Amino acid sequence: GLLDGKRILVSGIITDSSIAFHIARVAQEQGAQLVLTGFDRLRLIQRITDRLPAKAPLLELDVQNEEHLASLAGRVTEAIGAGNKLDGVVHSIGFMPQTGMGINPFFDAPYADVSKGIHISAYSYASMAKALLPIMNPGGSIVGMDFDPSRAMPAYNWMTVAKSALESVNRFVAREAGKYGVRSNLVAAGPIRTLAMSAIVGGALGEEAGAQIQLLEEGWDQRAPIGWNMKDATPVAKTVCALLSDWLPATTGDIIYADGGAHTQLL
Amino acid sequence: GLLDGKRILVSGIITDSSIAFHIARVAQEQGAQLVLTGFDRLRLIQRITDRLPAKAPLLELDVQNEEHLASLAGRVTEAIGAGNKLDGVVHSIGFMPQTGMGINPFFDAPYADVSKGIHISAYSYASMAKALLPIMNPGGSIVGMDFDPSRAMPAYNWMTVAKSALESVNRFVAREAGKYGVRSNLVAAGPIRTLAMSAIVGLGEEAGAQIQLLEEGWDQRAPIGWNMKDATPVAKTVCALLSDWLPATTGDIIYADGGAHTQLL
Amino acid sequence: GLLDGKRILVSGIITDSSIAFHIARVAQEQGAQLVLTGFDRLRLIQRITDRLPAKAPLLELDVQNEEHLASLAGRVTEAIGAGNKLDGVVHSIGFMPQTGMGINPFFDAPYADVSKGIHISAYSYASMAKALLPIMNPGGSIVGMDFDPSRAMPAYNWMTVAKSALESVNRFVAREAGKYGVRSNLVAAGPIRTLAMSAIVGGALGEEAGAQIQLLEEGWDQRAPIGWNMKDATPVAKTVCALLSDWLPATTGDIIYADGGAHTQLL
Amino acid sequence: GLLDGKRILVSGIITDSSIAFHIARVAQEQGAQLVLTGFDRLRLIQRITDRLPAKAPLLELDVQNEEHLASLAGRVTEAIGAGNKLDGVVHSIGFMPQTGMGINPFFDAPYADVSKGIHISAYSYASMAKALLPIMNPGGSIVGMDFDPSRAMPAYNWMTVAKSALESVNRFVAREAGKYGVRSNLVAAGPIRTLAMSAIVGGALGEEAGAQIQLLEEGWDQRAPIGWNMKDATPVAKTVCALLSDWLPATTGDIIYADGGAHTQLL
Ligand SMILES: NC(=O)c1ccc[n+]([C@@H]2O[C@H](COP(=O)([O-])OP(=O)(O)OC[C@H]3O[C@@H](n4cnc5c(N)ncnc54)[C@H](O)[C@@H]3O)[C@@H](O)[C@H]2O)c1
Ligand SMILES: NC(=O)c1ccc[n+]([C@@H]2O[C@H](COP(=O)([O-])OP(=O)(O)OC[C@H]3O[C@@H](n4cnc5c(N)ncnc54)[C@H](O)[C@@H]3O)[C@@H](O)[C@H]2O)c1
Ligand SMILES: NC(=O)c1ccc[n+]([C@@H]2O[C@H](COP(=O)([O-])OP(=O)(O)OC[C@H]3O[C@@H](n4cnc5c(N)ncnc54)[C@H](O)[C@@H]3O)[C@@H](O)[C@H]2O)c1
Ligand SMILES: NC(=O)c1ccc[n+]([C@@H]2O[C@H](COP(=O)([O-])OP(=O)(O)OC[C@H]3O[C@@H](n4cnc5c(N)ncnc54)[C@H](O)[C@@H]3O)[C@@H](O)[C@H]2O)c1
Ligand SMILES: CCCCCCc1cc(=O)c(Oc2ccc(N)cc2C)cn1C
Ligand SMILES: CCCCCCc1cc(=O)c(Oc2ccc(N)cc2C)cn1C
Ligand SMILES: CCCCCCc1cc(=O)c(Oc2ccc(N)cc2C)cn1C
Ligand SMILES: CCCCCCc1cc(=O)c(Oc2ccc(N)cc2C)cn1C
Repeated sequence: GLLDGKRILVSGIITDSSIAFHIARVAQEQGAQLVLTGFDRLRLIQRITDRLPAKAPLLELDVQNEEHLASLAGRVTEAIGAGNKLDGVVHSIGFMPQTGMGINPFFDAPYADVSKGIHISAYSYASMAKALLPIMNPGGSIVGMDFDPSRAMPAYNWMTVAKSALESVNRFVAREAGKYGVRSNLVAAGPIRTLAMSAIVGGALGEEAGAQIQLLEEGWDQRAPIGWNMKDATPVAKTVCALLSDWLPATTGDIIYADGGAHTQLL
Repeated sequence: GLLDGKRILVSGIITDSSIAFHIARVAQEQGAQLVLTGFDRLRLIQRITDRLPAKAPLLELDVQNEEHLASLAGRVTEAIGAGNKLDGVVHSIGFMPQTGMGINPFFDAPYADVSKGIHISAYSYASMAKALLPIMNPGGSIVGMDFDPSRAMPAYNWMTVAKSALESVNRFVAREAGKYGVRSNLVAAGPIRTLAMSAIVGLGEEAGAQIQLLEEGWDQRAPIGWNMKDATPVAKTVCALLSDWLPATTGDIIYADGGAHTQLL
Repeated sequence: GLLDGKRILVSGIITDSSIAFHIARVAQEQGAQLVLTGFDRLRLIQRITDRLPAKAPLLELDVQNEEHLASLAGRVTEAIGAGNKLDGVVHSIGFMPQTGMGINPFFDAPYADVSKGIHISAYSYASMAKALLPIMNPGGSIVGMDFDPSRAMPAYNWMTVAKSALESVNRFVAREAGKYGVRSNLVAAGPIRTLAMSAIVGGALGEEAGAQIQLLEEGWDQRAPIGWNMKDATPVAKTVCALLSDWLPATTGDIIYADGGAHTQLL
Repeated sequence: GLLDGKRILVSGIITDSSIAFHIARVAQEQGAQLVLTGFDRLRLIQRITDRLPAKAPLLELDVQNEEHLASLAGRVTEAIGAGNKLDGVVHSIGFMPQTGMGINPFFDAPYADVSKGIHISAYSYASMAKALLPIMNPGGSIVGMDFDPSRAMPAYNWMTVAKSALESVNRFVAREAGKYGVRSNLVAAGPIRTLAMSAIVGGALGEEAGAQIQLLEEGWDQRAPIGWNMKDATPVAKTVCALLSDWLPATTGDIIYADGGAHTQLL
């Protein structure tokens, strides 16, 4: 078992298509003991996580809620037992209001919406690290999910800006985490069909955005030297487990691309 | 005159050490006709801008104020005369509350503070472009100021995050600006002793020494050297982007840092 | 004139479509006094350079010829007069044997061929700097031509590797040039129709390489926020002139992109 | 056993301080069956490989020898048995003549020397993939060693240029390897005390260049959020093994940094 004996917190499960659900599944298959966190729809999330290979405690965490963050470490400790600490933390959380996405003009997104998106998608990586580092073991690993924002693209709009901010946040979280002997890294995944952008991807919220996204997906598989399957989150989940393991011990503040190699190819 | 006959808006002047003051000075020396914008202390800003080579109208602009942004294009047009449009726009605006800077712990900056910083330092680049693109001529140029955030570093903390956001915003503003025949670019400057240098050492008496060490280190790393007391090479670079001489460059970052970012030691 | 009173050496003219021909034309329009260097077909190059706005001396330079490089500074000095130095140098020189490009398999290019391409396309940037720095004025500028090699692509093959090497060479030339108060930079241009790859671009050396290149060009103009005209070298020439001027005085070891903004956009 | 049942070729062992020695040791600890290749000093190499946890066959391979490369796959097959194929290949091979490094001026390295260095350090990554891909299993992995050349630095000089070329070569090897269902990646390590470059360091002793090197090397530990120990190759060896495993299945054409996170930090 790649993660035998390791205690890992996984946030971000909302459906069985969630990248976090697959991370959790693979982690448990590899021997990890999990604590899960969920947002807003905890009754539904509980039914979904009951389908994981092993039973895991589910805790509520809205990353915009200061009370939730202040009590998190205490709640986790109660879940894993006094005297035990975490070895891993997975941040698989993102949101950008519709005004900041799709066919909505880039200039028309009010700052209040953009600010909410950046709070949830980027700042929360730092606040979860702040909350959880005091209960992590040395040798531990924090991993977040990125979508390569180094270039602009249609439809992704303000979420691209939030991911640029997240990459920067990760480099600073690494500085803090290193004081605890903990690594911090992002996995930059290729596009996966999940609930988050399903309405935009399907064309429901503007045919143009749907068409642009189809072009992006087709080009991604084309450019990836080993191809890319947008319906299979397993390669991404495996990569996250690699970073949670002891086998990338000198990598921190960094981004590991689980994208079929697409970002390394122009055409 | 590199910018002869060009009408250019320059934001960001607060003292005669401001990068924006030197941009304005060099632009005027090169024949540009300017409109200036200032934040908050407009009477004091007027006294500062009187030190420029030529007179220029000064307009109030708080980039967090939606009323200011909605009226800006109209106020500019009254300043430059009906029928006339801008050829250039300079965004030289930044702020991050002290909780997000210096020796204050990275984790202790509340989101309200970080969000204000991002609003002023990154989102406002898009806000300005939205307000002014409708009164810009084809061939025009929008330029903002950047400090290379590709790697983390001490003290710069959350402003680094805001600059990472700004670089992303710039790539999207370029998509919009291109529809108008306008380019959008950032100049990533080396460190300059402006009023804002005090923001990164907000420490004790060690501040002066730390700044002196920064200058020593940057000048060593830069293959052509670096003088933190001299904003002129940065100002010239901004003027190059405002000119007709980089006509195929957009969404991009020009480094005016003495070449330091290309060297490891 | 942007370059009034400046003495500038321009290498790399072979036809009137050469990027160097347009650099030369624009520089002369901006008041520069030129010295030109040409390779192999000097009688033909002389006829071509006679069509420039002003007369300029033409010197022979094969960058693989040690005797040519050893005598170059003295020949330039004779051309511009004793007591006078250069303010600028433009390297617009490239070559990669056909085995290293197009439909020819990447693995099948013999090292002898790849080595020749790297010699001419990358090492010679250092060779020319070595020869000419001793006769350059402080405030001077060396500029070479790059095609962004940060990602792999079809057909460009080993020339991509040579450009990666050239970018690295440029960073080291900057260190040396700095001692003389001279800047060194590359301009990464978008694709321009010139003699160099004309046979491959036309499909004459393999239809698939022609097809791949057409796709690359179509995509380039599409992504470029201000568009891209592959038949117009003028924007690239202007950019080189900007770097030769006094207006980018703090930029060195660097790469300026004159590509319509295409490299900043994914799609 | 991370590499249980995998058959892996490891090149580049010359001393028990070689990065390749540590890669081989860790791979064997994780259940891999190895074939080793050595250059020039085969009697010494055999004595050294006797220090590994398990016996592995040693084959001669000079990457500049076309006959060695032509016969390599047949020799490997005889070593692992007909019907069996490789799951992994490690390229841990590098060389740049002294003229191209250290206190020797950058401009004084003759191209003959630079070309040799680029042949061994960059082109041979493609040569080895060409020779071995036909006997690799799908799901397989090729890994090479890189030293981040994105910025210039004192002393490393023309080796930096060779590594820039290598990174470009890796992106093209990934295109070819993908046709076989094989991944290709580099690990960019922080500085390790392997005895490589001892002659370069020795020439720089007490000089400015020597001081520069010590400042540069020690810069990794300063900048690395988790620190960096130049005396310990194990974290690098582990990272290579992670890439050889099934746990980074969507990463190709890419660079993994095993440098303590130093490259993500400016100071
Ligand atoms: N799907 C892709 O193609 C892709 C590619 C690269 C990166 N990512 C990133 O991967 C992560 C997971 O995305 P996904 O595709 O699995 O979509 P998803 O919808 O299945 O998961 C996103 C999660 O964010 C959670 N969330 C939203 N607001 C929250 C809040 N205030 N507090 C706590 N949690 C909150 C949601 O409840 C949900 O569980 C995100 O960071 C996303 O940006 C997705
Ligand atoms: N000084 C450096 O070393 C350096 C290096 C690279 C980039 N920069 C950037 O250059 C730009 C100018 O900085 P500077 O060094 O000249 O400092 P400065 O203090 O002289 O200028 C900063 C400007 O931001 C303006 N500003 C703050 N809040 C505003 C608001 N709500 N609305 C409108 N304007 C507002 C200030 O009033 C001021 O005029 C900034 O973007 C800064 O981040 C500075
Ligand atoms: N055309 C494009 O799209 C494009 C895009 C980006 C960069 N570039 C680069 O721009 C430069 C000029 O290319 P071009 O497109 O004008 O093609 P070109 O054929 O018009 O010019 C290439 C020059 O290299 C010269 N050359 C070849 N071997 C030489 C040697 N041994 N010694 C001296 N000179 C030698 C040729 O004689 C010729 O004058 C090259 O470095 C090329 O790689 C071209
Ligand atoms: N030591 C470091 O700090 C460091 C850091 C990053 C990357 N690297 C890279 O790691 C790899 C291994 O280097 P090392 O430090 O273990 O030094 P090393 O001397 O122990 O290994 C280098 C290997 O290259 C082999 N080699 C040289 N010419 C050859 C040829 N013609 N044919 C076949 N093999 C040949 C040598 O025989 C030797 O075994 C190299 O690519 C090096 O550049 C080293
Ligand atoms: C134009 C880009 C197409 C590929 C996008 C890949 C991609 C990147 C994503 O970051 C993503 O996740 C979100 C996006 C938005 C919101 N509100 C919430 C989430 C969790 C989904 N997907 C699918
Ligand atoms: C570790 C070295 C960092 C050097 C930073 C250079 C630098 C970069 C800057 O972005 C900057 O400007 C500000 C920063 C903060 C605020 N509130 C307002 C401003 C205008 C000043 N300086 C001087
Ligand atoms: C697949 C990429 C297509 C666009 C390539 C752009 C481009 C890049 C080039 O480097 C180029 O110049 C050469 C290329 C090869 C040789 N032997 C000599 C030269 C001078 C021409 N072109 C046109
Ligand atoms: C000046 C940079 C200091 C840190 C360099 C790290 C480093 C990088 C290396 O690429 C390296 O390996 C060689 C270098 C040259 C040759 N001929 C052969 C080899 C195997 C050793 N080291 C130690």
